[PDB]
Amino acid sequence: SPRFRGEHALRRYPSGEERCIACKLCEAVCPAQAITIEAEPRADGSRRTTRYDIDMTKCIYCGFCQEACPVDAIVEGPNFEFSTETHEELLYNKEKLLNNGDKWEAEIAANIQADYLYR
Amino acid sequence: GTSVKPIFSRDMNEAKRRVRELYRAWYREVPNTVHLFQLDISVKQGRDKVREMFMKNAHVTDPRVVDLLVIKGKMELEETINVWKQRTHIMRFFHETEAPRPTDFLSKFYVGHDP
Amino acid sequence: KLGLREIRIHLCQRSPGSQGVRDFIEKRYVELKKANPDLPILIRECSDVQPKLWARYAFGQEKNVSLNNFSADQVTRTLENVLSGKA
Amino acid sequence: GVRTSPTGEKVTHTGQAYDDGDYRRVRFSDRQKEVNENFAIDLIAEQPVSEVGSRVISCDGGGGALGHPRVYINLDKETKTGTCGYCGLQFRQPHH
Amino acid sequence: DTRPTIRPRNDVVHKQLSAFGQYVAEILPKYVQQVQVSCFNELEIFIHPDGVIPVLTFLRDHTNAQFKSLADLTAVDVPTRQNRFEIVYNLLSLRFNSQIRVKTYTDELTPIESSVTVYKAANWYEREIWDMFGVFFANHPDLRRILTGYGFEGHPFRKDFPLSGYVELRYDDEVKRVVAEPVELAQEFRKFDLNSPWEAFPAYRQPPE
Amino acid sequence: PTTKPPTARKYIWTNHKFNVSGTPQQYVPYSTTRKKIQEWVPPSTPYK
Amino acid sequence: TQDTQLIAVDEKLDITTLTGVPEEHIKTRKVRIFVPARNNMQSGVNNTKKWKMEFDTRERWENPLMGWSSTADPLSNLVLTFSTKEDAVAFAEKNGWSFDVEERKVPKPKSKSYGANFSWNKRTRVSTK
Amino acid sequence: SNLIEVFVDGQSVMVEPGTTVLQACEKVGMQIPRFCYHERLSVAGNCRMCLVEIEKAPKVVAACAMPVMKGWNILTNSEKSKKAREGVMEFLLANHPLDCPICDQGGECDLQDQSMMFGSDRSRFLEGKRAVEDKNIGPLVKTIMTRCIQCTRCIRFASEIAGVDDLGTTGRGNDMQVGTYIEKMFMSELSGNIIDICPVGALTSKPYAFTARPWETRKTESIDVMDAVGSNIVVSTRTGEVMRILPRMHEDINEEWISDKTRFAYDGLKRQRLTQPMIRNEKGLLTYTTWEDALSRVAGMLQSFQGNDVAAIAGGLVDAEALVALKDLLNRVDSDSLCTEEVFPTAGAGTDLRSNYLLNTTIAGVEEADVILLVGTNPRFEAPLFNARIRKSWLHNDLKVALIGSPVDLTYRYDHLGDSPKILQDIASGNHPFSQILKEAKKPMVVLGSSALQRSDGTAILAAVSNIAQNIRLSSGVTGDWKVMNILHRIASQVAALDLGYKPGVEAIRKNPPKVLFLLGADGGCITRQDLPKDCFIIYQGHHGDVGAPMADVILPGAAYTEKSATYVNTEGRAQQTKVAVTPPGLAREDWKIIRALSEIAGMTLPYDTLDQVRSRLEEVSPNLVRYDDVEGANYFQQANELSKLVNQQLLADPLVPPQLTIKDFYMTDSISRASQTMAKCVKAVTEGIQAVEEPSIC
Ligand code: SF4
Ligand code: SF4
Ligand code: SF4
Ligand code: SF4
Ligand code: FES
Ligand SMILES: [K+]
Ligand SMILES: [Zn+2]
Repeated sequence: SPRFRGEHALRRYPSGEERCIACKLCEAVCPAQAITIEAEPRADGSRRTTRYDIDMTKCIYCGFCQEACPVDAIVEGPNFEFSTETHEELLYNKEKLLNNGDKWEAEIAANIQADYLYR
Repeated sequence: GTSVKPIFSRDMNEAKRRVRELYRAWYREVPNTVHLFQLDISVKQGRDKVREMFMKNAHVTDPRVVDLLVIKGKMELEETINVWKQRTHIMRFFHETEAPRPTDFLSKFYVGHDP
Repeated sequence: KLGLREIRIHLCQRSPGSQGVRDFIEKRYVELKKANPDLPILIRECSDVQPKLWARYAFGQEKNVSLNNFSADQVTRTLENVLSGKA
Repeated sequence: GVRTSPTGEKVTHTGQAYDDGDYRRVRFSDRQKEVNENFAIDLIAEQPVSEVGSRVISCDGGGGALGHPRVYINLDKETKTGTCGYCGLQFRQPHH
Repeated sequence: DTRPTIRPRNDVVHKQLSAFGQYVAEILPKYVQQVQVSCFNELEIFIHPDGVIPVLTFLRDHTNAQFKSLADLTAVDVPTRQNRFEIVYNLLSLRFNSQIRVKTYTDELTPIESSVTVYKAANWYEREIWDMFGVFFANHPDLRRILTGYGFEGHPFRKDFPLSGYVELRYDDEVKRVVAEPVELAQEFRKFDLNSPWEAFPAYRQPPE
Repeated sequence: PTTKPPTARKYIWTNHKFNVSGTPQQYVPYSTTRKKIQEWVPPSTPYK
Repeated sequence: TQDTQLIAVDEKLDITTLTGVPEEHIKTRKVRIFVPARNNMQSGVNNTKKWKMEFDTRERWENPLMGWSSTADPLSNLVLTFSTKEDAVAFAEKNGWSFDVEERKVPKPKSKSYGANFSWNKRTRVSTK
Repeated sequence: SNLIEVFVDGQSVMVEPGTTVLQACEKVGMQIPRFCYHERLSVAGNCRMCLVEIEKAPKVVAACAMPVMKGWNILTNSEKSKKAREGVMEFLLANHPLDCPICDQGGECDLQDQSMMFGSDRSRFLEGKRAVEDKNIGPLVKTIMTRCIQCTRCIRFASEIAGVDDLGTTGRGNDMQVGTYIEKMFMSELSGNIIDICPVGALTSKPYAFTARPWETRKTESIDVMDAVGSNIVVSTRTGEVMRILPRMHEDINEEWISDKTRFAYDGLKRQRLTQPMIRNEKGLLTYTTWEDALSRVAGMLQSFQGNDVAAIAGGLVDAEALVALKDLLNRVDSDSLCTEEVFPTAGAGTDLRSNYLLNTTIAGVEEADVILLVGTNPRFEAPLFNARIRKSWLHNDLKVALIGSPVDLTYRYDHLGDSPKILQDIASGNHPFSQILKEAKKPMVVLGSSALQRSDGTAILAAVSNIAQNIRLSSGVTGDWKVMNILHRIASQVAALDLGYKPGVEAIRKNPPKVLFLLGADGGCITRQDLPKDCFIIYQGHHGDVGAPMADVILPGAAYTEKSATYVNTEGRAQQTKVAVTPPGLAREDWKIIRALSEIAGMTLPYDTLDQVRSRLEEVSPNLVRYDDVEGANYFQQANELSKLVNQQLLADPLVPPQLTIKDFYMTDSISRASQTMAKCVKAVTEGIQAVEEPSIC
């Protein structure tokens, strides 16, 4: 279904700028506390995350982060095919989340276009 | 205030009695739990651990507290006797994997910030 | 050397148990410091303290002497005996 | 833009780059340091400065409800370009 | 209607439960201390510990009371009050279908008499409290530890007990077994500071002093 | 997708990648933050 | 009136050995009680109306993986609430933690009048509203 | 007496006539939601959230400024009161911009909390909102003026508290904008406090700008050490890292404000730091090493030399516990040159009497004084909180403030007697007219700063001021209990050191040069290598090695004031405690633990081993330094006056000039300040001009 909750990913605006303004709402929401953010005033100024890591082994795949996000920055992509071999492989990083949002992007855009009215 | 309700024991003497046959049971137990659980512990170094644990709570003077330790040791005794406990839990009292901890202030200063 | 290096006085604020020493330093202190200007007579006055006297001589040894309800002449004597023993 | 470290590692958009000794680089041998090339710092700079002619301008980030919350930036200061804090598009008066 | 969001108010059940509360207060004045019915039609009876067996029996046996079902049994640790632990008995009626709650208090050491006989369901629930709060129960048939791991210590639901516990366990090849080690987290629990400093409900304001 | 062209944009990958776990192209976690409290550089001039 | 074979027990409770706290956590750790000062960024008050106890902060090192905040003491993010400081100190002694006491600081009530914003001779006259 | 009975929604309370309604409600516990009234600021009745219903009254009245009358049951929870609150907030929250995820006030916004408690749950604003262009007013305060609610708290803080009347309002109607019109540079010593008076994120902290959402940071109480005031503060630390410092309420030390120097000083902790022990290599460079060899070298050459050849100069930010530990360690070799950077004239009583070196009348005592004499100080930068207290007493209690010395501008209209110190003895003579004022004032005041004592003729200045105090004390105008003598210090860890018996100043070292100088936090640089003889084991402890560290043989890293758990003393003598917020960086330990371990390695082991024992030992040394948060009553002034009064040491004609003369030098004082970068940013902001430090506040 278009609501399927899977691998977390960090989307970005059509201009290419990342949507995350590091409000840390998702960190204050995650019941498993799998999300960690450090913010900073960027060189341009926009308050992006110096660190944004989701501990997938702590994550319980609830979709609370996306519904908490006020800019639809964090989302859960339709991918479930990320069974890994090492525990460190599961512990994601900001760059890994950005790559996830840049690989599963047409998917997430199409699903959001078909689901934003419900939510 | 000072007046309180007992659990079983009325005075230090009777609780002192209860710990007596608790140590009785532990003594008569240690060898055949070494035998049954295939312990790597030896008989003497089994008994002295019981003695040191009994001496650990030497400071206790309130009666009700003594009934509490004696009934908790009673639960320990049941857990051990009918093999509900497991060999790892029996070893848990003996701190093997736990590295030795320094005691002097100088070593504490060398290691890190800790009182 | 062993001569006393500093003399510390701990007198209570208002309690009568430390009254006498309070009178002592009230009148019998200025000339006492004039006699030994080099010597640190410290007066670390505080509240609800029993009137006590520390004496640090040398090498880090200290001597303890109470002044509980000590009269002005009596505290004068308990200072003079220590000060005279410049060793 | 992504640049190489003196050791050879690819610096990140945050500026992270493990130093010379930095024993925590064995993690990357026989592997790779995953870095995203689409830097958000520069992918917003080349966007054109909108020349909408009004005193105060609304911005939702495009896509309506799919964008960021609607903010009213002020196109008042003549010496700089107003920008929405969420998205980052630079809005400016059409040279008054 | 005018109040489509606010929950419906059922005053008839409230008055009827209050009448039964006065009933039970009059019947057993020896152990009952304070009976009150909540706004959402749930009555609670605060009794002295010595009434754990009597009051329950009166609630289990009396023709006009007729409560034979132990819905649950629970302790609620609160370190502030002098006797920190408070035990709640939840009873449900069949002939007169309704839910009643009786609440008693005890500290760490003062034992509270074990129901079991009044409600044989209490037994396992009973064990939980002893294994989870330290509240020992007098002459309980078998008050052994029930939930926690073997050879455990403390009573985790005590509010002073840390969230992460004290000791974990893991494989050790040096001894070829699972061993217990003092706690060393890989990432510490961040304790968020919620509960905004602005008063929420004026109705439940604590009186000053 | 032939009948439903996905909305194209610059940042989307032009080549799908399977899960790279196992092969040396796998991902390894690492702190993506700058440095904490920074060390004081000793002087280079002589002691005197 | 409450006959249950009552016994005078003068010495204070020693539930320490019952609590299961390890020896160095019951000995070394020092806990302080206090009324938490309100966040000066806020004018709300109902957070300094309780007695909270908290323990001395311990080592906080960064793990090699992401520089997280791994710690060792479990009794670090543990704070206990109490209505009055007497209950808190009783809990502290009966548990056996070395305790420190800070008195409940409260705002002094100051005389405030809008008529002070204006004056004929007093310095308190304002210059702008 | 005059207490009038006033009901609040029922139950009645006893209320002083003239009390506002909101204070009467606070007497019970229920609080009016407000945005315009601050307890320590003037009232304006502006937010209109203070509206409440008076029983049998047609229209609601503003509880912020309403003299309560007889009876007058305050219906706090009345339906009309709730409706008034709802409407007033709907008006407040109409043009408020959608920045909650992007605004740092998020989670502790006040406005958000009132919306949660007393506010609607939906917006009927169908029109466009208002946007206001940002006005930069510093590298210290982030400015997003579209979020402002015109509560006028910043303006009133600028006028009364800070005294710099530059923050105002412009225009009218909905286009009214609060700012500075001119692109002016608001650089007072109390500017940062506007961050904590602004209910909304209109004004925020630039150095901390969006570093942590404040619902995560743990809060640990402690004491500021940047100043001798010892302002109570709270360190907000997340994930083992210091983010910011907020003021704590004390009402006797700092009210609820702190100086910008105190506030924005955490960044110094993250800069140049000492973490691992260092020793001089074969070429003379300090190379990193383990602890063992460092304590071994220290122990060896401490064992080699005894007597006066071993010294120790305590710095400015040191702790009392390590002061005791170092003094005791240096005592076991009979070394008695325990010096400190700040100099106090020891001629006469010296450090023997608490009355000599103390703000005897306490900080609060200045709120009832009549006339105050400042002996050549700059309290706007020497002690910002003390000057704030002086300003508030000048405002409300019409204090007549006069000073002798440098004509530094001091917010209020100070009466500049002059600059020459000669005037001092004239005041003692009484020929100067101001003397009569001191006689006529029922609570006269004279205070001489530590900086003016530093000079070169401090003994003469102290003697003259003591003679002045004695001359006015014999008059019956001053009550028996009212203290007059007052000495204001600047270094935080000076009075405590002087309490322990450390010889003030460094003259002892210069008299007979030592060989094993134990620089403990010493960073002023009063004693350099040239003054010392050849082959001196200068051992520099501390945290921020910038002056002492370059000239050293073995470096012993220490803990900063936010990492230890030691005690400090304010200028009035009250001994406060700083709790541990974040662990010391790297391998650095506490300052007393390292001294005790050094002693144990060297052989002369100290008796105390944990914090409680060293506190008990310090109690043995001085019984006031353990009694926390209460001024130990200091007296015995007259005998101290008769004690010195022997030397003449004729006063030099040099005008009194405090080392700090303009806000530019208020920032760069200690090692922590020098390490900081934001301190340098604001310094360069002050120096050249306005257009140098503009930091974009929108992002
Ligand atoms: S689904 Fe997302 S927000 Fe929820 S716990 Fe997992 S990572 Fe956190
Ligand atoms: S909720 Fe969204 S915008 Fe806020 S920190 Fe999380 S990902 Fe970023
Ligand atoms: S200050 Fe304004 S933007 Fe910031 S949280 Fe409050 S209401 Fe939201
Ligand atoms: S800028 Fe802040 S303090 Fe000043 S009036 Fe606006 S909201 Fe109030
Ligand atoms: S308090 Fe009523 S408007 Fe400020
Ligand atoms: K603010
Ligand atoms: Zn935008």
